[PDB]
Amino acid sequence: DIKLFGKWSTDDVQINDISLQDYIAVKEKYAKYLPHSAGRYAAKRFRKAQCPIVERLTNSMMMHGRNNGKKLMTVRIVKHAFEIIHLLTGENPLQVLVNAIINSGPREDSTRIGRAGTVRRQAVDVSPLRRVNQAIWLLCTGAREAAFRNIKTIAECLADELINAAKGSSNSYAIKKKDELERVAKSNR
Amino acid sequence: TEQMTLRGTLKGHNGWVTQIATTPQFPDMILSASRDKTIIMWKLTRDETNYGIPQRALRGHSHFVSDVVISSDGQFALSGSWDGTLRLWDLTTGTTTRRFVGHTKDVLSVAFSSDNRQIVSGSRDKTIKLWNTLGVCKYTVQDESHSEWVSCVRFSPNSSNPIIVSCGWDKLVKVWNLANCKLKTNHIGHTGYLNTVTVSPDGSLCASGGKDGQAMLWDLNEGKHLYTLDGGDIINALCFSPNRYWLCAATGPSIKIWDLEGKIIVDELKQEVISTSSKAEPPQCTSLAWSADGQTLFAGYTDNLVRVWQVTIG
Amino acid sequence: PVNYYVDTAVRHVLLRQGVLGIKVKIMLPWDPTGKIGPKKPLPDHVSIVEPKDEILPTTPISEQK
Amino acid sequence: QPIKLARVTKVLGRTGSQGQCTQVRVEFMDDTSRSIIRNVKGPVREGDVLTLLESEREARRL
Amino acid sequence: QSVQVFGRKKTATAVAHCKRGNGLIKVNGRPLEMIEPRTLQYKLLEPVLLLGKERFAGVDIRVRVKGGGHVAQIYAIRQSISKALVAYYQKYVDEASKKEIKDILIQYDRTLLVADPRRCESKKFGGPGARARYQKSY
Amino acid sequence: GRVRTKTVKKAARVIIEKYYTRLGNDFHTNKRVCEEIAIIPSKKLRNKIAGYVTHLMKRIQRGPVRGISIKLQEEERERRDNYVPEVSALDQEIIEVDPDTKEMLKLLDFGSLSNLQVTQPTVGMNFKTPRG
RNA sequence: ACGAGACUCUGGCAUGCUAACUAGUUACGCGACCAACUUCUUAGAGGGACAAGUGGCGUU
Repeated sequence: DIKLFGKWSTDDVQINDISLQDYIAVKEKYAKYLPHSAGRYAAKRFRKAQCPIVERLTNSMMMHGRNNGKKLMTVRIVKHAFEIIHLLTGENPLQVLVNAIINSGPREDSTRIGRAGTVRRQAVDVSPLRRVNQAIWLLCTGAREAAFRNIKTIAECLADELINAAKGSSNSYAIKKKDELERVAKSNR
Repeated sequence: TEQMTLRGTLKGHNGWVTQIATTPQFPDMILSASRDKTIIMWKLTRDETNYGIPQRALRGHSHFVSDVVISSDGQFALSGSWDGTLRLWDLTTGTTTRRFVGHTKDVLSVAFSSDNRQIVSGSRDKTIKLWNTLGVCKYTVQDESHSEWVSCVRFSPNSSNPIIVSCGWDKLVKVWNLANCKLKTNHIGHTGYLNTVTVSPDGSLCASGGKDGQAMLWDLNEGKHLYTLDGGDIINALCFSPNRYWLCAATGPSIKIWDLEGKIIVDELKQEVISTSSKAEPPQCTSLAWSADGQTLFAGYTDNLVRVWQVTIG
Repeated sequence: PVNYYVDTAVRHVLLRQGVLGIKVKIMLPWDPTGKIGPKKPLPDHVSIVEPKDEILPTTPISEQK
Repeated sequence: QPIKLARVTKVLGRTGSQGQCTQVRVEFMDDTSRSIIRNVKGPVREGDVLTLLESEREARRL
Repeated sequence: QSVQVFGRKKTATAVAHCKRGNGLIKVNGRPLEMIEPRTLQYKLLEPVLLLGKERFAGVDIRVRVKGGGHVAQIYAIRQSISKALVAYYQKYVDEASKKEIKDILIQYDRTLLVADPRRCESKKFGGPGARARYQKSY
Repeated sequence: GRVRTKTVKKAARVIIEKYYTRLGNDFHTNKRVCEEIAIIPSKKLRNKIAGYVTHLMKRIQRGPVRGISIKLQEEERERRDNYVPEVSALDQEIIEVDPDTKEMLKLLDFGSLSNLQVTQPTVGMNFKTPRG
């Protein structure tokens, strides 16, 4: 009866490996029924890295100057029509839910060279979190512009957001923008 | 000569034990002293299946107390902390009954006279006073007073005549009757500090504590020097057997038990847990509280763990 | 500590040439009681009570005539 | 392009005209463990695990 | 004979008057999940279904809930339920049941016992706010 | 940064040297004894002094530190200064002596000694470090 | 010896303490079965944090 949410559970989702919990980590007090836990992610570096990627995903829509930070907005977004989709799907959306975004992710970004010259960039990488969530931030911009002056709006992209959340395969768009940049800057190895 | 065997462990607490006090007349109230506004009860079971049960958590005390003393009757607990305050607790009501704020200086100890006649406290005016319950001046001695703070005043720990045994941290020991209160002998220039003095049940000994560990032994009529029992670091506990003549104290890691005819330990056989890290410092022991007569012993440390053992005495 | 350890006086002296201003600052000594100086010490000053000379024999032995 | 798990041993510092890249040294755990240095970006904390998708990218130092 | 530390957080508060009686739980001064702002009902639904009715079968609760601010009085309701349960079990039954159930509740989440210490800071010297300064010309 | 200034450092050194008896390893006990045996006019400074006293107690529990001259460690060191072996290290039955020092002793009127064993001189004159 | 620190003021924390007829209340209480030795607010002699504990780097 320690089952996560009212629907999920922590007793059947096992990987038999304790090296691959960098995307979903539900084993302690950090498990959240609803992400409105408050908190400050800018108090110190390595704390926005300590974020749960669900919370970072939903909150990082805090952009423009008028919709910035308002946690009521993100909690209402992730509650509304998620309450509908849970009873409207019945089956498992897990396949796409994981299999587009959470290994669409790139594998390298770049850095500046020497002291001058804005014509190419030395290819580097990070332990996956920073690069995946930089793709996530550019995807925040991308999903916004897919809503911003567009047709599919906010508080109704719950399918695509669960995709942007969960675990491991490749179909994304701003991530393939990042992968074009990946190859271009990776020609320097 | 005493053989014991550790039989178990105890898990679950918040406040490590500091001071010990019990009355054989009423054994239903057992108390423990802590540092987090916390006082915890015990009970007696002597079971391996159940060697401890958290039942009642006494609160109320704003400051971490120094010496807790119970009256002859197991009904009143006096916990006066390091400000001059006090807490009077009665089991008849389960709350506070008498809160006194009357001393404007930093007092360290408070005690009940065994005959419930006068109240003694240590003040920083180079003077000792005797106080009543009516707030009326009785006896203030300005001459030949202690060189520094008066630690406390002790009385007999059992059903026997009360004798005033004044103690201080200024390494001065005074024992006064109820009639004379006359300074007989004074000796100064001592190597180690004085923690506190203790009262003997047979009325011939008064040991003391200090970092030098040298047990101070004086008679009752005068200040004749008798013997200097050895010791370890700062001593915080001394007590005899209730019917037999022995000295037991815990001035550090191990147990320092001396028989006054032998004065030395016999055989130190102990049980300590193993640590997998080369830099994990073990805790520090303070006191050994006999359960009822010397058959069983309890102890507490700085590891949120309470260590107990079963002793056969002989 | 400059608020209660230093007392300041600024005064004007009028000469035929003009005005010269004088400024006298005194750092009071620490003294309990007497109102000669402030009661509290300098907050960066830590005090220790000093022991006395102890040249004693190995063991105390009572002496009687 | 194998995926290898390596632990950060030391953090060297930043580079650039104004400072825009980070240097760490990562050591392999299951590839006949040896010390290899590589520049990096973003929060790569004290002694974390840096994933090598490739064993040939080096850090050109100074 | 006065055991109350009530329930507060941030700006709001709730006087936890916990007393022995019939044993029904009074929450919100209103039916359980219809709160008019509607924003944060589900957080109240975690413990009341987690623990069970028998644990709170003797708790008569009377709370004066006040204060504007969702993050204040919300999550203070959960601070109050945890703390009232703690005090009730401590003063009435034992400490072992207290540590067990309190551990469950405060190991579900930490943010109960700790509020944000963040406060608006002073408008500083020669600027519109705490750190911003008026534009400098040359 | 958390660098302790001369005030707390010197106060801790004096407190440890003068009342090494009472201080322990716990911050709370060190705090209480530091408050008792010193007039520290601030509580933040008292806490800083007690913390450095705990740190230095850990330091001296693992050996001698130069800033503090506690009497127990000085007594131990002085006891080590009086250690004398059972037989003098100079009481060798045989002393190995080169031929040239034997000739010197002969010129020194000490040539009849039987403790001396004449060793073979090293046939290599290679005693200087190569230059470069 | 100054300056730096310490210091003063200010925030942030009390199943603690000192008590309020301007906040706050218990089954011989009504206007209703069809004088709680004081805690949310206020403010005091105090407490609390020290790089203190652990791990790793540092003529350790």
